[PDB]
Amino acid sequence: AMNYFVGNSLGVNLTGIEKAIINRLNLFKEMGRPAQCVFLSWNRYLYRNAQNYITSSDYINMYDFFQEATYLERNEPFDWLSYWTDECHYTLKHVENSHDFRIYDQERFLMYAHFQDPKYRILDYVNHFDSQRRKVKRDFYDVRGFLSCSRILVDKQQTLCEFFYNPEGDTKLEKYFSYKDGKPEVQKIIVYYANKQYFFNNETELGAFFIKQLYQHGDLFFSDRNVYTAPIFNLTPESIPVVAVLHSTHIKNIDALDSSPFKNVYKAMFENLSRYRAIIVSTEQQKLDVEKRINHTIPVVNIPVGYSETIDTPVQTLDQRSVKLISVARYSPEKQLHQQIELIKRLVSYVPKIELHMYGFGSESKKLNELIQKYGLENHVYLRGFLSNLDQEYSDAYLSLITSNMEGFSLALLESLAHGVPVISYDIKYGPNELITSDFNGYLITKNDEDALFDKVKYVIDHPEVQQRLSKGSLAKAQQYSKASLIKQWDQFVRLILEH
Amino acid sequence: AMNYFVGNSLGVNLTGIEKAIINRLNLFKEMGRPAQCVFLSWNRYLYRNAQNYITSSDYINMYDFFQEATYLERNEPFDWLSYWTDECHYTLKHVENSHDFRIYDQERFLMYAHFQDPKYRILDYVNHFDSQRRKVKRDFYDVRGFLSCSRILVDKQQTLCEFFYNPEGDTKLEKYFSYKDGKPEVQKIIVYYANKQYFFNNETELGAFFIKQLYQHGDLFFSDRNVYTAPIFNLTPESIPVVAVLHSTHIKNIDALDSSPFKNVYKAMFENLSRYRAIIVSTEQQKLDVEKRINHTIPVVNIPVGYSETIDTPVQTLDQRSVKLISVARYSPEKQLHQQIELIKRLVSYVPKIELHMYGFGSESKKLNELIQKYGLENHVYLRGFLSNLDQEYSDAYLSLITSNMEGFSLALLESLAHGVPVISYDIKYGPNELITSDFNGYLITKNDEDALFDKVKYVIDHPEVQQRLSKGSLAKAQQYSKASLIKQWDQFVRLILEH
Amino acid sequence: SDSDSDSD
Amino acid sequence: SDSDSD
Ligand SMILES: O=c1ccn([C@@H]2O[C@H](COP(=O)(O)OP(=O)(O)O)[C@@H](O)[C@H]2O)c(=O)[nH]1
Ligand SMILES: O=c1ccn([C@@H]2O[C@H](COP(=O)(O)OP(=O)(O)O)[C@@H](O)[C@H]2O)c(=O)[nH]1
Ligand SMILES: CC(=O)N[C@@H]1[C@@H](O)[C@H](O)[C@@H](CO)O[C@H]1O
Ligand SMILES: CC(=O)N[C@@H]1[C@@H](O)[C@H](O)[C@@H](CO)O[C@H]1O
Ligand SMILES: *[C@H]1O[C@H](CO)[C@@H](O)[C@H](O)[C@H]1NC(C)=O
Ligand SMILES: *[C@H]1O[C@H](CO)[C@@H](O)[C@H](O)[C@H]1NC(C)=O
Ligand SMILES: *[C@H]1O[C@H](CO)[C@@H](O)[C@H](O)[C@H]1NC(C)=O
Repeated sequence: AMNYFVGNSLGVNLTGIEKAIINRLNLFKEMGRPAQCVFLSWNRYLYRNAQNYITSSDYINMYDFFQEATYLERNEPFDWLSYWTDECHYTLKHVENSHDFRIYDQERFLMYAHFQDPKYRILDYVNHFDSQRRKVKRDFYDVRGFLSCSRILVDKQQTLCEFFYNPEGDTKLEKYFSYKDGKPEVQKIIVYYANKQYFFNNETELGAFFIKQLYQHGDLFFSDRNVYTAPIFNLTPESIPVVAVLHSTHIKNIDALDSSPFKNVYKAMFENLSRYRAIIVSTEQQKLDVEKRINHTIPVVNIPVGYSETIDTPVQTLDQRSVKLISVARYSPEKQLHQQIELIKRLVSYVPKIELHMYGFGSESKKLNELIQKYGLENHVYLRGFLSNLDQEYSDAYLSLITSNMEGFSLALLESLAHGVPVISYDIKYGPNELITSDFNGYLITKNDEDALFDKVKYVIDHPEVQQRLSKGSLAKAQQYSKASLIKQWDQFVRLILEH
Repeated sequence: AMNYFVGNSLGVNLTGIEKAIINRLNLFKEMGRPAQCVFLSWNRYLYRNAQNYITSSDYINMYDFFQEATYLERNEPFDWLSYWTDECHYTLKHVENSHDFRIYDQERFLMYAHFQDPKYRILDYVNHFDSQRRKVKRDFYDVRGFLSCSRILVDKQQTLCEFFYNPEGDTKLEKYFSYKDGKPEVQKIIVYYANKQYFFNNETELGAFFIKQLYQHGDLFFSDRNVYTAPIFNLTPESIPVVAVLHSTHIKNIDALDSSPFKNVYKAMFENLSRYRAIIVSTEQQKLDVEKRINHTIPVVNIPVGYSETIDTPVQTLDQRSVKLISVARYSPEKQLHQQIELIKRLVSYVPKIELHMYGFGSESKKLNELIQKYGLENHVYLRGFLSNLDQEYSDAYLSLITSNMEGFSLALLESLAHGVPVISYDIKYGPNELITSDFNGYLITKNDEDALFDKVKYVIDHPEVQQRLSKGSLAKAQQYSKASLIKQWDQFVRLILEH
Repeated sequence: SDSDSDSD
Repeated sequence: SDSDSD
């Protein structure tokens, strides 16, 4: 009996929800229960993106499954440059400041090739052109080596249709697209499977078909990216058990618990609640709010998405002459990282040695860099990018900041406490209120009170005896979220969630 | 060493040029020299059309070649209807007055299937539709069973690209199209062959690649459909020998030998004369006209495209009650068949038991029918359509008429003589005056002199003893075009044409 | 009718 | 052309 956790994909940089799924696989692994991640969307880099966190046996990707590459490993690395010049007798012009080549034969421009790496061992894509230099086709290579998809283009490099191969070059899926409000949308899918040909109108229906091939009597599904996974489970028979896992606040205006509409990402889930065995949310308070709001139609339970282990890296080895503040947060607007650059702008007047290190990725990267540059803070505020392992960055961190206006839990908050780093955070739903006890492991601050935020941060900098105190309190709070107590809650859940 | 007679395709009704090619294939067979016809254009009904005249080993088609379908025969028919209902659990809804079904999956519309026969043995095409009832793909089946080509459609059923399969379903060629003056034209072709990937800009370059793969040292090519084959041979190396064969007058206005431009269908050939080992025409006079015009740049030789056997079917079993005149010619303007209908109008008042039977097909058939009604000649002039065997129709024919203004030889003229049917023909370039000796086996008449036409045809009607004499002269002249006579010329030509 | 666009 | 890459 297999436990399947169903999300969308794993990016090159892990999101919160993807980390929660990996956390859960590791907890099931340690208690001995079978679990696999299930990934729905086409991602020819998945095998690479998974490598730091899980093994090729711990996940099934739906396109891998129909493409006959599920559990397939990296290939013998193949030298495309040499094949094209030595075997094909093409001529290559390298493009400046890239891993790209233009490809000519017979005084014609044939192809544009883009590699992932500088040793040109990972071919990424190849564009093909006709006699007039229209880009008629794009070939997309899986990082394991095989050609994964060919996209046919119409008019202004618009996506008309895509073909998906097994590693031998047999076609296994076809997708046909139409543009609606400037974006391409699937209108038809053809899948060649089990010696038959199957027809679908969209990726939800293909999803549902995939789930039904995976399922054996006794398996259990967790629906973790609900804007895609719930529409899929809504098309599968009720005899397949599934649990809905919320990862964020559930309503649009969190201040109208009773009347605010459900977020768009959770609507299909809430509009078909009786399909689901239960809802799992991270925090106590969200349990109480969701159960009242759905009038107890199905069970609601709280299991934190994050846990603490004991740390085998240094903890609180501080540089005494400089203060290091940290933010572990996406470069995205609801994190409101601009407020922390403003906080630093004020603080440098009193702490000449202060630094703020912002670990993340996202869209606000440019605006935030331009804000730091407009204030001359380039020597005090660093956008460090995404690090896959933050362990050494916590070692000398004095404080963590959270200026977000909505959270489901905040894994970063629990990671900070587990590494001894007190946290100062706006008192927002959900997470901070349960993880921070003011004056014990940090401080809770009224949402968007930049004035109070400065005062409490400065007080802790002014008083390193406090910061030590809250650091011991931090390791204490984190111990309540131990690997062991989460296993207990998970094991009890899986033992009771099926009917008997 | 193999001899290759390169045309373009084979239709339902055998044309002149196609019969010239098949005649030549039969002559090389009779003398023991290997010979095959080469067809260029994509035609998934070609194995049907050819079955009546040659065998499957007597020809190579280019698309069959790269689709690995050369020398493949029919499969035993697949019961698609039964596979769709019993194995796929689709629902079929017959389209009334058609061999067509609409195909549904549980009330969802997927496919429109058109069979060729009313027995549903020969699937012709299948259209695929998306969730909005767009026609995104058309599957075209070869009459032999397999799926030959899929066409991807965009906007208003415009062709965007085509994929061509071997009989196993592997893709072997890809064509990409752009629209120019409202018609699709090839802008790129990708061929998968000999484990490599080849790129072309148009069908002519693909043709030239095909000629190169066919060639083995000592082979000889004959270019018979020069509007397509000359451009192809212009892109092949001079080391591949090719003879150009003209089948019509060579210039747009035959009365201006020195000055008229070459017909469009020969331009590309005459502009690259030094590519060709020789030019072959059918008649003496055209040899001398052409060798002058090209200033003797390459050899010009005459070998008639037609030959006679002796006939085992009956000859000159005439009805003593009526006069049967015949015309054996396309219903096409240069044959000027309206003039023979005028002739009958004038003769019917003098010899009322007359009949004119016109065998052929073409665009003029409506004007010719309207002309017959205008004159009230429905009882006397019979548009008989195209008959694939004429032997019985010549048995009771008194006289054959030719009113054409332009011929290369006229296979129908020699065929008439060989059945002992004397001929009255305008004296035009090229053929009639080499095939008819006035007062021996017919009469020649100044071009478009319709009075002289009436006079001489009346003369032969008045003198059945003359018609008997001209009949026997016809069997005699036909002997000068015997199979043995033609073999003797082809053998000498093939022995001398290659370099040494 | 619109259903005639399904053929050819 | 810059439309060559993506
Ligand atoms: O440089 C970084 C920045 C962030 N993270 C991780 O990204 C996740 C984000 O967690 P959170 O619950 O805060 O997710 P979010 O609220 O951003 O969706 C955390 O596990 C971080 O450890 C990381 O590994 N490296
Ligand atoms: O009902 C018909 C009419 C014509 N033909 C054939 O079509 C050919 C016409 O060739 P020809 O050179 O006479 O004229 P072209 O069409 O080449 O100008 C001849 O061989 C005829 O035997 C035929 O088989 N059946
Ligand atoms: C913006 C937001 O709410 N972030 C939540 C985060 O708090 C939570 O820890 C993570 C894993 O459950 O999922 C994210 O969606
Ligand atoms: C209209 C015309 O020119 N007809 C010729 C015909 O005389 C000749 O017998 C045949 C085969 O050579 O080719 C045709 O094109
Ligand atoms: C024909 O197709 C049209 C849509 O184009 C649809 O409305 C109609 O129901 C169809 N009729 C039949 C006979 O299938
Ligand atoms: C297509 O074919 C079907 C069946 O013969 C017919 O109903 C329909 O009108 C045709 N439409 C055309 C002319 O394309
Ligand atoms: C594609 O890449 C090249 C650099 O390798 C760049 O010049 C061009 O602008 C890029 N086009 C895009 C981003 O579409």
